[PDB]
Amino acid sequence: QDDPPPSMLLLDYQNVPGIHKVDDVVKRLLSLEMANQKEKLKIKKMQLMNKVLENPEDTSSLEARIVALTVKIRNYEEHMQKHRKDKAHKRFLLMSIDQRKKMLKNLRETNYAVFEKICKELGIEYTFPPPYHRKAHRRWVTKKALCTQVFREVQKLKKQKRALRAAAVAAHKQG
Amino acid sequence: SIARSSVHAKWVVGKVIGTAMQKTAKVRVTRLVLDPYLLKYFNKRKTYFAHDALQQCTVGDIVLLKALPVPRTKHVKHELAEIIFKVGQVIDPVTGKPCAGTTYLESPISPE
Amino acid sequence: KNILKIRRRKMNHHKYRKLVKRTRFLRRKVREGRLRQKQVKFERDLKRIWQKAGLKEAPAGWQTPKIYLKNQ
Amino acid sequence: NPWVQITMFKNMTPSPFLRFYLDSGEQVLVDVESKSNKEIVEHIRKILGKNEETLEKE
Amino acid sequence: ELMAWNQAENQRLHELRLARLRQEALEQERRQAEEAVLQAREAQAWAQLKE
RNA sequence: CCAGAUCUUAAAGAUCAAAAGGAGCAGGUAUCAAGCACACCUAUAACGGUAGCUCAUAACGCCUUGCUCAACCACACCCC
Ligand SMILES: [Mg+2]
Ligand SMILES: [Mg+2]
Ligand SMILES: [Mg+2]
Ligand SMILES: [Mg+2]
Ligand SMILES: [Mg+2]
Ligand SMILES: [Mg+2]
Repeated sequence: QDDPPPSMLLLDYQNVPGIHKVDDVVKRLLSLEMANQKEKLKIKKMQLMNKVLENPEDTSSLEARIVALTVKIRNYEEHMQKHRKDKAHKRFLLMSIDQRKKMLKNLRETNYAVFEKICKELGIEYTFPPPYHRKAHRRWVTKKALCTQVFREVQKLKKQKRALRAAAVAAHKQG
Repeated sequence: SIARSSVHAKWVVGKVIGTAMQKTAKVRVTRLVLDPYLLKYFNKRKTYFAHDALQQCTVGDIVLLKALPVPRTKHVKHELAEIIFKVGQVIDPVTGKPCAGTTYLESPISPE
Repeated sequence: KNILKIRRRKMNHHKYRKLVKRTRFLRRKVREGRLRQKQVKFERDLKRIWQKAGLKEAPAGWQTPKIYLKNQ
Repeated sequence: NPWVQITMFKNMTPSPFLRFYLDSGEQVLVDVESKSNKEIVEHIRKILGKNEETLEKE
Repeated sequence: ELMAWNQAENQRLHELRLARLRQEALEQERRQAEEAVLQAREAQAWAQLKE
């Protein structure tokens, strides 16, 4: 997560010369104080790419787009935490995650070195798509739990059989 | 010089599915099979087990497999030979230069 | 016109919705009866698992839940 | 060639090519970047194809 | 000998590829220069209004 | 791929081919959708270690049935 400082000139009114010589009044009118959420995203996107990307001037690169989507994904999550019953934005959040997931897979199969750096910097955790998407109903999860528990119990029966029964035979040898 | 095998496949090329087990990679071989009715070729997927001694398999690779002279179990009958295309790290066999899909990572016309 | 088919499907649904209402409690008895056999058959399936695995008793701490039971 | 495995790979190498794996571990690399449909078949038929005399005597 | 011929054939095509890439690379630099002037012209215009 | 049995003989040729294995092909049914130990490593041919394997391209089930024919597969009262 990132936190743009409040008293910073917005993206556009930065490179123009002669700003620091202006009085505090105009600097206040251009800072993030008098700018809406839209201007905040620009500063987040500008800073984020300058920290992880190699060539910021390239926008068509996959890594650049993944950074752009991550900014929107974080923005949607903040909106979702406030407006919980909103369904239009929840759909956007899920589709944005799926698009980033699809683009991360494409980046991995082309440039592994860049994919590793993007995955580490942004904190994204890439999980392989599990085969055979099935709905885990109560009957299946119950029976699966029993089979795993029975499997562990069989190991204990054999493990103690390996210890005690062999020792009993070895008792005759040792005497 | 008797080091033959009884399997019908001596050399095969397939994609790595997973590397969950110890020093063994499950690969998926693809072949073309003619449909008798439509007279068209479709892919048929089969899963093979290959023994990787160096643990060099990453999911998504294309691996050449060599038939094992003696099976090590009822399923492992093939041994990995080479990594044809490392995932994400693909070097063009012609120019011997790193590449990422269509765009060359390094220009082959720039020796220095 | 196609109304000769919607009307035929209208009458059948209207008569079925009266067969359920007239014998509502008969279906209640059968539904609960089938649910008990559904639960019992599930118990035998789990009982078969541990008996064939060599165990004598079910693993400790395992009480089979009643999945086909009314809850909320 | 019913017993020869043929596998396709799309958009992995900027330069199209064909690779042949022999029984003795030999690798044959065929480079195609401007050759037409007909040229490749004639090129393949000569590097690894069978001779006409061999087929007719078989 | 067929293997030897095929090896020479790849080398012959490789020389053509290296020559052709230089032509593409030279054109790419020309395209980059034209893009740079267009971007610089728009950069100057945009900064004037912000000032 | 083929041990083994047999025949011939200059002990290396041939006839039949168990077991085991797989490029592909192979009845109906998904209202049979999950099977429940079905994997692998080390050295041992133990122990120890990893937590995996098959499956919507049909696993696991159920029903019907000799066959792809110089012939092949199976049964020899019943409890495979
Ligand atoms: Mg009716
Ligand atoms: Mg046999
Ligand atoms: Mg023999
Ligand atoms: Mg003999
Ligand atoms: Mg039914
Ligand atoms: Mg009998």
